[PDB]
Amino acid sequence: APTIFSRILDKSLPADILYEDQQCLVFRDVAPQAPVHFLVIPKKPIPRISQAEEEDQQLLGHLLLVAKQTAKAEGLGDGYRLVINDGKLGAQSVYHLHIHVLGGRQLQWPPG
Amino acid sequence: DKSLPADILYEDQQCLVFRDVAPQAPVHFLVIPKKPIPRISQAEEEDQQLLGHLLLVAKQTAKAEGLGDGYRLVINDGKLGAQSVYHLHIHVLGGRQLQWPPG
Ligand SMILES: [K+]
Repeated sequence: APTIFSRILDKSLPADILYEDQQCLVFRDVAPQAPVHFLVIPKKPIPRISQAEEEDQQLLGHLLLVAKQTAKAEGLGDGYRLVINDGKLGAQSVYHLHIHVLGGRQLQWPPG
Repeated sequence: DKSLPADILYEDQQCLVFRDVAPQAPVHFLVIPKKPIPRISQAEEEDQQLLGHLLLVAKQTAKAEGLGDGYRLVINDGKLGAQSVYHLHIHVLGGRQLQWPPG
Protein backbone atom coordinates (compact mmCIF):
# COMPACT_ATOMS: atom_id res chain seq x y z
CA ALA A 1 0.00 0.00 0.00
CA PRO A 2 2.50 2.73 0.97
CA THR A 3 3.23 5.47 -1.65
CA ILE A 4 6.64 7.13 -2.07
CA PHE A 5 5.40 9.88 0.33
CA SER A 6 5.75 7.35 3.12
CA ARG A 7 9.57 7.62 2.59
CA ILE A 8 9.37 11.41 2.70
CA LEU A 9 7.36 11.19 5.98
CA ASP A 10 9.63 8.60 7.55
CA LYS A 11 12.75 10.56 6.43
CA SER A 12 14.20 7.55 4.53
CA LEU A 13 14.16 9.65 1.30
CA PRO A 14 15.92 12.97 1.90
CA ALA A 15 13.76 15.90 0.91
CA ASP A 16 14.05 19.67 1.21
CA ILE A 17 11.59 20.09 4.08
CA LEU A 18 10.16 23.64 4.42
CA TYR A 19 7.76 23.03 7.37
CA GLU A 20 6.68 20.16 9.59
CA ASP A 21 4.27 19.72 12.45
CA GLN A 22 2.34 16.73 13.88
CA GLN A 23 -0.36 17.13 11.18
CA CYS A 24 1.57 17.83 7.97
CA LEU A 25 4.84 18.04 6.04
CA VAL A 26 5.90 20.50 3.34
CA PHE A 27 8.72 19.71 0.92
CA ARG A 28 10.11 20.78 -2.44
CA ASP A 29 8.90 18.87 -5.53
CA VAL A 30 11.87 17.07 -7.16
CA ALA A 31 10.17 17.39 -10.60
CA PRO A 32 9.38 21.08 -10.31
CA GLN A 33 6.99 22.75 -12.78
CA ALA A 34 7.79 26.31 -11.58
CA PRO A 35 10.78 28.06 -10.03
CA VAL A 36 9.15 27.47 -6.65
CA HIS A 37 7.16 24.22 -6.46
CA PHE A 38 6.45 22.54 -3.11
CA LEU A 39 3.95 20.04 -1.76
CA VAL A 40 1.87 20.23 1.38
CA ILE A 41 0.83 16.78 2.60
CA PRO A 42 -1.09 15.52 5.66
CA LYS A 43 0.54 12.89 7.87
CA LYS A 44 -2.87 11.11 7.86
CA PRO A 45 -2.73 9.13 4.61
CA ILE A 46 -5.93 10.38 3.00
CA PRO A 47 -5.43 8.98 -0.51
CA ARG A 48 -7.27 11.66 -2.49
CA ILE A 49 -9.49 14.68 -1.85
CA SER A 50 -12.57 12.75 -3.00
CA GLN A 51 -11.96 10.42 0.02
CA ALA A 52 -11.69 13.19 2.63
CA GLU A 53 -14.59 13.22 5.14
CA GLU A 54 -16.20 15.66 7.64
CA GLU A 55 -13.67 14.58 10.35
CA ASP A 56 -10.92 16.02 8.08
CA GLN A 57 -12.40 19.59 7.96
CA GLN A 58 -9.91 21.08 10.41
CA LEU A 59 -6.95 19.28 8.83
CA LEU A 60 -7.94 20.47 5.34
CA GLY A 61 -8.08 24.06 6.51
CA HIS A 62 -4.75 23.62 8.24
CA LEU A 63 -3.16 22.38 4.96
CA LEU A 64 -4.40 25.51 3.13
CA LEU A 65 -3.12 27.85 5.89
CA VAL A 66 0.28 26.06 5.87
CA ALA A 67 0.34 26.37 2.04
CA LYS A 68 -0.24 30.12 2.15
CA GLN A 69 2.23 30.81 5.01
CA THR A 70 4.90 28.70 3.26
CA ALA A 71 4.19 30.65 0.02
CA LYS A 72 4.87 33.89 1.94
CA ALA A 73 8.12 32.37 3.39
CA GLU A 74 9.22 31.37 -0.19
CA GLY A 75 8.72 34.97 -1.44
CA LEU A 76 5.60 34.34 -3.60
CA GLY A 77 4.16 37.84 -2.96
CA ASP A 78 3.43 38.58 -6.66
CA GLY A 79 1.21 35.44 -6.75
CA TYR A 80 1.08 31.66 -6.98
CA ARG A 81 -1.26 28.76 -7.62
CA LEU A 82 -2.53 25.94 -5.38
CA VAL A 83 -3.50 22.70 -7.12
CA ILE A 84 -5.08 19.47 -5.84
CA ASN A 85 -5.36 16.59 -8.34
CA ASP A 86 -7.96 13.83 -7.90
CA GLY A 87 -7.77 10.56 -9.85
CA LYS A 88 -6.69 9.81 -13.40
CA LEU A 89 -8.49 12.70 -15.12
CA GLY A 90 -6.97 15.07 -12.52
CA ALA A 91 -3.49 13.67 -13.31
CA GLN A 92 -3.00 12.58 -9.67
CA SER A 93 0.59 11.05 -9.57
CA VAL A 94 0.65 9.75 -6.00
CA TYR A 95 -2.35 8.41 -4.03
CA HIS A 96 -1.63 10.38 -0.89
CA LEU A 97 -3.38 13.81 -0.69
CA HIS A 98 -1.08 16.67 -1.61
CA ILE A 99 -1.44 20.38 -2.38
CA HIS A 100 0.91 21.67 -5.07
CA VAL A 101 2.09 25.24 -4.59
CA LEU A 102 3.60 26.79 -7.75
CA GLY A 103 5.16 30.25 -8.01
CA GLY A 104 8.03 32.35 -9.29
CA ARG A 105 6.74 32.44 -12.89
CA GLN A 106 3.50 33.49 -14.55
CA LEU A 107 1.00 30.66 -14.36
CA GLN A 108 -1.15 30.21 -17.48
CA TRP A 109 -4.85 29.56 -18.05
CA PRO A 110 -6.37 27.04 -18.38
CA PRO A 111 -4.66 25.26 -15.47
CA GLY A 112 -3.98 22.20 -17.61
CA ASP B 1 -23.18 34.41 -21.08
CA LYS B 2 -25.64 35.51 -18.32
CA SER B 3 -25.89 32.94 -15.50
CA LEU B 4 -29.29 31.57 -14.31
CA PRO B 5 -30.26 30.80 -10.69
CA ALA B 6 -29.76 27.05 -11.38
CA ASP B 7 -26.05 27.83 -12.00
CA ILE B 8 -25.87 28.02 -8.17
CA LEU B 9 -25.13 24.33 -7.42
CA TYR B 10 -24.98 24.69 -3.63
CA GLU B 11 -25.46 27.43 -1.04
CA ASP B 12 -25.24 27.51 2.75
CA GLN B 13 -24.53 30.27 5.32
CA GLN B 14 -20.76 29.86 4.64
CA CYS B 15 -20.42 29.59 0.87
CA LEU B 16 -21.80 29.62 -2.70
CA VAL B 17 -20.96 27.21 -5.52
CA PHE B 18 -21.64 28.38 -9.09
CA ARG B 19 -20.85 27.28 -12.62
CA ASP B 20 -18.09 29.18 -14.46
CA VAL B 21 -19.73 30.94 -17.50
CA ALA B 22 -16.21 30.80 -19.16
CA PRO B 23 -15.63 27.09 -18.57
CA GLN B 24 -12.23 25.47 -19.19
CA ALA B 25 -13.64 21.87 -18.95
CA PRO B 26 -16.97 20.15 -19.53
CA VAL B 27 -17.60 20.65 -15.80
CA HIS B 28 -16.15 23.84 -14.32
CA PHE B 29 -17.55 25.39 -11.12
CA LEU B 30 -16.43 27.89 -8.51
CA VAL B 31 -16.61 27.65 -4.70
CA ILE B 32 -16.55 30.99 -2.86
CA PRO B 33 -16.89 31.91 0.81
CA LYS B 34 -19.56 34.45 1.77
CA LYS B 35 -16.94 36.05 4.07
CA PRO B 36 -14.98 38.52 1.95
CA ILE B 37 -11.54 36.99 1.92
CA PRO B 38 -9.90 38.68 -1.12
CA ARG B 39 -7.20 36.11 -1.82
CA ILE B 40 -5.83 32.99 -0.18
CA SER B 41 -2.64 34.87 0.86
CA GLN B 42 -4.95 37.05 3.03
CA ALA B 43 -6.71 34.17 4.84
CA GLU B 44 -5.91 33.99 8.56
CA GLU B 45 -6.02 31.43 11.40
CA GLU B 46 -9.67 32.37 12.20
CA ASP B 47 -10.52 31.05 8.65
CA GLN B 48 -9.26 27.51 9.26
CA GLN B 49 -12.70 25.79 9.63
CA LEU B 50 -14.12 27.84 6.71
CA LEU B 51 -11.26 26.81 4.42
CA GLY B 52 -11.78 23.15 5.27
CA HIS B 53 -15.53 23.53 4.69
CA LEU B 54 -14.88 25.01 1.21
CA LEU B 55 -12.73 21.98 0.30
CA LEU B 56 -15.37 19.53 1.57
CA VAL B 57 -18.07 21.39 -0.36
CA ALA B 58 -15.84 21.28 -3.49
CA LYS B 59 -15.39 17.49 -3.23
CA GLN B 60 -19.10 16.77 -2.48
CA THR B 61 -20.15 18.98 -5.43
CA ALA B 62 -17.64 17.17 -7.67
CA LYS B 63 -19.43 13.85 -6.68
CA ALA B 64 -22.82 15.48 -7.45
CA GLU B 65 -21.53 16.61 -10.87
CA GLY B 66 -20.36 13.11 -11.82
CA LEU B 67 -16.54 13.66 -11.52
CA GLY B 68 -15.76 10.12 -10.32
CA ASP B 69 -13.01 9.61 -12.97
CA GLY B 70 -11.08 12.55 -11.45
CA TYR B 71 -10.87 16.35 -11.32
CA ARG B 72 -8.67 19.25 -10.38
CA LEU B 73 -9.05 21.95 -7.70
CA VAL B 74 -7.27 25.26 -8.33
CA ILE B 75 -6.80 28.41 -6.21
CA ASN B 76 -5.14 31.39 -7.91
CA ASP B 77 -3.36 34.12 -5.90
CA GLY B 78 -2.38 37.43 -7.40
CA LYS B 79 -1.20 38.42 -10.86
CA LEU B 80 1.27 35.50 -11.26
CA GLY B 81 -1.49 33.07 -10.25
CA ALA B 82 -3.82 34.54 -12.89
CA GLN B 83 -6.32 35.51 -10.16
CA SER B 84 -9.19 37.20 -12.10
CA VAL B 85 -11.43 38.45 -9.24
CA TYR B 86 -10.12 39.60 -5.83
CA HIS B 87 -12.37 37.30 -3.85
CA LEU B 88 -11.36 33.73 -2.89
CA HIS B 89 -12.47 31.18 -5.52
CA ILE B 90 -11.79 27.43 -5.63
CA HIS B 91 -12.04 26.27 -9.25
CA VAL B 92 -13.19 22.67 -9.81
CA LEU B 93 -12.56 21.26 -13.30
CA GLY B 94 -13.50 17.85 -14.63
CA GLY B 95 -14.97 15.85 -17.46
CA ARG B 96 -11.74 15.85 -19.55
CA GLN B 97 -8.14 14.83 -19.02
CA LEU B 98 -6.34 17.62 -17.21
CA GLN B 99 -2.72 18.13 -18.34
CA TRP B 100 0.50 18.68 -16.44
CA PRO B 101 1.85 21.25 -15.68
CA PRO B 102 -1.33 22.93 -14.39
CA GLY B 103 -0.66 26.14 -16.31
K1 LIG C 1 -9.32 33.09 -10.08
